[PDB]
Amino acid sequence: GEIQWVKPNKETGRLNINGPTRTKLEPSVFHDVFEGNKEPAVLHSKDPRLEVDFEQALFSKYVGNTLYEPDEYIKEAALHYANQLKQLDIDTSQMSMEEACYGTENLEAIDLHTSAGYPYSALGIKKRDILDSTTRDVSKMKFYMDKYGLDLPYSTYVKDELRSIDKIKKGKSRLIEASSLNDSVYLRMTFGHLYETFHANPGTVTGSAVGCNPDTFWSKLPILLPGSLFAFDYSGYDASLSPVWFRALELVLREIGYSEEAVSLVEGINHTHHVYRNKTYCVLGGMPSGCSGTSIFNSMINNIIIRALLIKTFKGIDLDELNMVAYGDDVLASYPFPIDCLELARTGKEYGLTMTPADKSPCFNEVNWDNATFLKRGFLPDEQFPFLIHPTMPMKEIHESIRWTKDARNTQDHVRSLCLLAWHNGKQEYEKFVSAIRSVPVGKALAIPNYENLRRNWLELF
RNA sequence: CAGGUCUCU
RNA sequence: AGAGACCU
Ligand SMILES: [Zn+2]
Repeated sequence: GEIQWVKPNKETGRLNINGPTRTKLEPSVFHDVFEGNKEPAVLHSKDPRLEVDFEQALFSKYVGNTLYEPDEYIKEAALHYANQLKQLDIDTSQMSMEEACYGTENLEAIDLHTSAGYPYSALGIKKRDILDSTTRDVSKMKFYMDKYGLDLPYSTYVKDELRSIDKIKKGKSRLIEASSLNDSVYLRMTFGHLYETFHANPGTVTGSAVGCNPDTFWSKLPILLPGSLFAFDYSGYDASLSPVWFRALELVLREIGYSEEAVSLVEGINHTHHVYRNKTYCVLGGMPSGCSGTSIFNSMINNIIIRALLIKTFKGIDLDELNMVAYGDDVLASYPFPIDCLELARTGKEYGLTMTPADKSPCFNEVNWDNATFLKRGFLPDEQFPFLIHPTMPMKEIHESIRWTKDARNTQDHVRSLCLLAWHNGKQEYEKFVSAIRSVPVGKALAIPNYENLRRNWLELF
């Protein structure tokens, strides 16, 4: 992606959009019990912790664009992925505004706890003022779809969250692009059934993990991904995407049967307009992280990317022997012979993609099941039942989370969730974690799950 | 102060 | 109907 221009709002006639400037995060009662290196992200240009210009660092992620149109590898790549999707039988027909607004068995309803975006969020109009769970009213939606139209600008905000000390020094917080309610509704009408099918089918047919439950899914992955593993990381994935990948996505949607009216909506996320504070800017390429379909479209494009890199990097690649699952930019894949990712990374460079060794490794090493990660979790065979696989969130990560809160009223639920993650690391690690919690007065007031109870419930899942 | 998935009372 | 965990 690449910023095409920046203009003052006066010049463009867009309302200003300001976000909160102080973090909601505060040190928790456990802050000094556990070690950790993360602090709330820089939210303000005048943050004492900064070491660079804030706004400069914020938009450095739009590194630029290489290809605008598909070459032959990408075309073949897209067609291979699109054919594989055909067996899913995605319903290319348009979903109903009520279903799109209020949800289905495989698609959650539009979030009403959350901003309506441009221009409502500056006219003091909340989504609860337009929709109603209990009515399933679509009557006010239709009205505002007509008053304000589609292709409304995204509203740029900085993300309030823990970040490592380095990224706080270097001002590399993340940006969130608030969609307009109008475009969410309409994208959900055009692609709702695709979303539904994807959510229902995590695995190697969709090539996607959206909708997986790591407790159970992790036992399936070494069967779905047989042979030699490969993996790697992306830097600035969403923003590094050139328009060719949106052209490639259009190819897939077409091949599985979407109308041209449906396929036309892709250009409206490849080319977007954003308001940050008092300015308007234009972005070409780059996924707008905050549009409907963000996780799924990023995942689909990733499926195209991997295929294209393989056949352009190596000779004799049979794409039918590829197995992969993606969650946005996160990927785990296998092939019947080892794949050198150093060479894939070099081809990736020509495509404007920056690919690094899996898991912040210094160099591209071998990936096996003992050191692979996915959604940050390792893979650890159960000592009693080795075919049952524990997802393992690292204790270091869990320590970072517990050292802060945004609202100490819900401390019980926070610590419980971490316990659900911790116990997979084993009895010894879990009792060490629990007893550190107990070492402090509110720690003795919490209801903490029993290890063998967690385990027994896990086994019952099968 | 966005789009989502997962889990819990 | 609440809450938390995790991906962008
Ligand atoms: Zn533009």
